[PDB]
Amino acid sequence: PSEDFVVTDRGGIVENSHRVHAAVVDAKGRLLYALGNPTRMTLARSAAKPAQALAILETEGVAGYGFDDADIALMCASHSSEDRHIARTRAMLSKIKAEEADLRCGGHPSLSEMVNRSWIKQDFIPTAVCSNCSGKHVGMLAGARAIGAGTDGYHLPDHPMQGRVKRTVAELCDLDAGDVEWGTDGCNLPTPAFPLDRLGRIYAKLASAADGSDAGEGQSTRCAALAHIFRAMARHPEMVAGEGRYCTMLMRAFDGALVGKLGADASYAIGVRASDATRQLGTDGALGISVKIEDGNLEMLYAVVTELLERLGIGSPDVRSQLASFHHPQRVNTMGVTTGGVSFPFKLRG
Amino acid sequence: PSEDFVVTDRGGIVENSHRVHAAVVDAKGRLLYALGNPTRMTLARSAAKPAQALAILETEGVAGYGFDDADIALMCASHSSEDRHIARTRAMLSKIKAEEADLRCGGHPSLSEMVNRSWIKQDFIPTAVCSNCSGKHVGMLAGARAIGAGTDGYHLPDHPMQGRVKRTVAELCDLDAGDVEWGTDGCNLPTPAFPLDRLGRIYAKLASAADGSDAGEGQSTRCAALAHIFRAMARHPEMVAGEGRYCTMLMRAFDGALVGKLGADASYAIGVRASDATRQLGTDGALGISVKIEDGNLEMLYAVVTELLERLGIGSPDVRSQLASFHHPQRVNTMGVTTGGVSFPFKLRG
Ligand SMILES: [Zn+2]
Ligand SMILES: [Zn+2]
Repeated sequence: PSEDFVVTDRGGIVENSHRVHAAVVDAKGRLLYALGNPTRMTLARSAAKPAQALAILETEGVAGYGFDDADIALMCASHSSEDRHIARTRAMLSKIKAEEADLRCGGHPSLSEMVNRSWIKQDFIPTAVCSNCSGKHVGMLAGARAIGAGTDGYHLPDHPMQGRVKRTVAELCDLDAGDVEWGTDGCNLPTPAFPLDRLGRIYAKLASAADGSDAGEGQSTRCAALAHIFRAMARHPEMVAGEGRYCTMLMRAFDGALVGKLGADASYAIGVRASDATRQLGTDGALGISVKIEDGNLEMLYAVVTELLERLGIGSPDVRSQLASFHHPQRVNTMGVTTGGVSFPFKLRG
Repeated sequence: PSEDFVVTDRGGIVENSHRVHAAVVDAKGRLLYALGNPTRMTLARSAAKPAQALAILETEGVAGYGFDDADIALMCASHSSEDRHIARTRAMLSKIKAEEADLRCGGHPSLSEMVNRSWIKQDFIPTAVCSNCSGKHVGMLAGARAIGAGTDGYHLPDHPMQGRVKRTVAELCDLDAGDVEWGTDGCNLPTPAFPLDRLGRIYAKLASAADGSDAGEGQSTRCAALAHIFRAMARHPEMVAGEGRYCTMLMRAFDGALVGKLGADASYAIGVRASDATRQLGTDGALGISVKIEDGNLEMLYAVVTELLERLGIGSPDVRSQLASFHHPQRVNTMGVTTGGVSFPFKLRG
């Protein structure tokens, strides 16, 4: 096994070290570059949300509800529970004539410290429409209603909406169903685990579909729906996360060149449209990147993901400098003195 | 290298894994048991506070200020900034005729979520007197004043109070000065790094001194002051951390049998008085334990420390059941469904 780490220091003395796993793949999933174990069996968590949004959009009758691109971005979101996220959740419930009591997700403290601070100040108790996954849950309810399934158990494995998700995830990964494992997420849905490179593969396919659409190429229904998802995420990145959030700031900086999505417990996935940068990396099409920090540290994840974009030449120094606060996280003590930093003793291998 | 981990799962699928280092030492620092690398060079951070309290108590003239056992517990503390912590900081400043403006530490969000909630509700901005290190800083101010040194720079490495700290830390570790490295902490004091087993050695010497004092043995002023520090921490565990904090709950459960202290970025140190448990572990005196979680995760630290006490037979099932919430942290989702767990595949070696 390779020894790929992100390391924090205090005055040059090792504080913490964190093992890094990464895969960089082409549009067919061929491995181009790796850190750590690029095939590590990994819980995709919320980084599977674009695959789940594809299952929702490929459910016949869902188009009749009139979900717009910001609604689709919400289906793809781990949102901050800003007022705009909660309002959009309730508007999406209205489009399908369902209620908050139909949701099978629960409230939680906001993923945004600033939102959560304002909640704590007002003694706000979050409810199901406040879930960071509320968009995905409304989409799954929409799919259940559309096929005339019945809604009470839309979240259970035996429900056709979860059968459709499970098949769709295996298909995008190019895996047999038995090579995908399932647990239960914080939002109370089935959540998949598969080799980390296949999370890269999903995002390479999303960006590849965007390339095919933009170029006016004939597309399958699946390619057209993947291109729609890419467009929705890139056009409404504030729905995918929120103000100050990595995914939002990343996708704003890149202005359509890529989409990126957080997985809880420090996974990350990026889908990169074909560019001079992807060609210099040795592929003629789109690219996928997937990352896992073995110990689950989010601050380290955003630092490593930003470092990998710099290493791979994706964007310009100017575009990437919008993410400087995440790339080289502040180590300023209570008296304003910088006490250390973050280092990246890992080596991309081809 | 040994492969000693604590692991979290979702539905039996690996989520995160965390590398554990631990040393179990006798009263002289002889290694009895280990996990990972027991000599890992480690920033002791707040777990060095008892060594710093010894430097303070050994400073000529400090005895004249009349610091009591709760004051000494606060010198040893990473407190929650409860009102009683702030009050005792102010009382200690008054004993040395100093003001809050003399402190060279800064305010920070409370180490207690409940305290920080009350602060957020009242728009409270924490100041120097609120620092989790405020007791250590008052003690260092006391030392500087007591020997007629300048007070303005009591926190600077060239100040005689910090020369006393540096020498004292190396002496308790049985190390030459050059074998201890120094950085700057969050509170803006010099902070040491030394092999992890020597953190265990410090706490074994604390517990050994307590045993010597209790038995009415003639003691040096250093051994008597180590005994006093142990007794202060054991008698005032609420000063060392606060309500609901691991160190307070651990030391209350053990009712004098041991002292325990958190280091920032997930170190831990325990000093165990001679007992039936220490004798079953193959030593005739007191014992020291030191732990580091390589990636810095606090929840995993408390889980591991509790599991290690169970494996070492320290306490009874009844004593250790007070720590159940830390030993096997809850993995219950937003809908009340248990989605995962914490496992300890590490193996103690002799
Ligand atoms: Zn979810
Ligand atoms: Zn401190």
